Amino acid sequence: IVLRGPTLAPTLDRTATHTVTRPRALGSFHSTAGPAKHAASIMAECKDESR
Amino acid sequence: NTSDMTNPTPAQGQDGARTLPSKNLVLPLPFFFSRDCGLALPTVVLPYNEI
Repeated sequence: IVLRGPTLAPTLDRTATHTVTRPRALGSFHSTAGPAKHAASIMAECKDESR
Repeated sequence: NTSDMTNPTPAQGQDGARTLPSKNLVLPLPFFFSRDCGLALPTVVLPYNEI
């Protein structure tokens, strides 16, 4: 009778189970900030020519 | 590009009545895993995701 290496099929594991899909990592590179500021304009209360 | 597709063919009534042959063509897909043997997708290690 014919003799040969028996064929064994691996089993177990898990394929396409409980898809998560969360690989994103937040963060990027762009400009830092802007150094801008302003004062409260200029007030003027003067009349009568007090020298 | 085998001079069978790029050769102009005149109308049927003209001297050149040759028709363009229909032969299947194959195009390799250049990907990062196909760039080198050392790089390959671990399909067994990534069952959760779909490719």
